[PDB]
Amino acid sequence: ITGTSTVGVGRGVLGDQKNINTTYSTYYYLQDNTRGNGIFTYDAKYRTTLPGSLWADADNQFFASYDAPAVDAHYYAGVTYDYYKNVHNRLSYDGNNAAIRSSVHYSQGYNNAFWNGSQMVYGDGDGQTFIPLSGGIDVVAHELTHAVTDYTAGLIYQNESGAINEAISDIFGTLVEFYANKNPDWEIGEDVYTPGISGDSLRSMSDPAKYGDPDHYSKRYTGTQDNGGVHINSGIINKAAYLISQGGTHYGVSVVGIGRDKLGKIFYRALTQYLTPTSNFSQLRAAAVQSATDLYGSTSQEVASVKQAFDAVGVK
Amino acid sequence: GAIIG
Ligand SMILES: [Ca+2]
Ligand SMILES: [Ca+2]
Ligand SMILES: [Ca+2]
Repeated sequence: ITGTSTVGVGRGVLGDQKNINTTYSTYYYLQDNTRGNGIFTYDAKYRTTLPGSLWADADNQFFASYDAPAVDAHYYAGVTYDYYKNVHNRLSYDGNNAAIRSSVHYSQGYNNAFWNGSQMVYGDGDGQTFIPLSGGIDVVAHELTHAVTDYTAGLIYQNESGAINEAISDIFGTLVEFYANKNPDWEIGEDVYTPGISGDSLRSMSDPAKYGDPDHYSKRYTGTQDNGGVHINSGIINKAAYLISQGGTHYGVSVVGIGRDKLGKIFYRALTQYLTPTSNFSQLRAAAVQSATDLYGSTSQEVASVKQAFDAVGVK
Repeated sequence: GAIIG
């Protein structure tokens, strides 16, 4: 909408107060004009029609329980925009400052969140498996990263290419979580998953097997569920990324860690310069080796560590 | 369906 840029204040899903960029024209809207062509947050009103209504508020204060998922969807989309711009010189998900749209209160008791090819969509959860999913910065950044993938490698969402697609989203979701630097970890979704259970998460990148996911290519799933295991076999790539960054010994193979920043540079270059819609795990290894070679040199520790990490998870 | 299957 046309209006003047304003700054509201509210509370997110976890009860934390934050400022949000709004737009004033009769109402105060969740429309942040400070980033690209805008960040716009919508109310789906417990229905499944999308996007719903641009979020309107009478007083620029967002402290109601109903407001909390919208506050966090809007704010964390801003953090994710800032990460891609400041760290990777990428302007929004298309590289041309495309408007970022999100809808909250999708359906009733909906235990998921997703990028749909056009926008972000967040369920509220049923209060037992999930609380409103926009409360997790890694969740927001994971799903926005699918938009980056759509405009770059275009990894088809099935089998090995789909597991790479998922892992790329977990990797950058985690790197955005570290960028914001509030309780960062190598787990996925811990801030919104199972409010009654402490210390768990949806997936672990440091130890995928904690939640039944494979940490070695010899344990890959080859059935048809989950689009051929895209959220299962992602553990193999997530573990390799964790090893590249943090180092460790895994199935007797030692990896020299190179840190999160270099992990992000290597995988961002692989995603935007080398991966294709049909890339498999072996081709990801080659893309990561080439990306590290471009950035650090063929004789570098960075290249050696990429090879060690893929060796450790059984991907040649 | 995307954060989880
Ligand atoms: Ca965390
Ligand atoms: Ca996390
Ligand atoms: Ca929990």
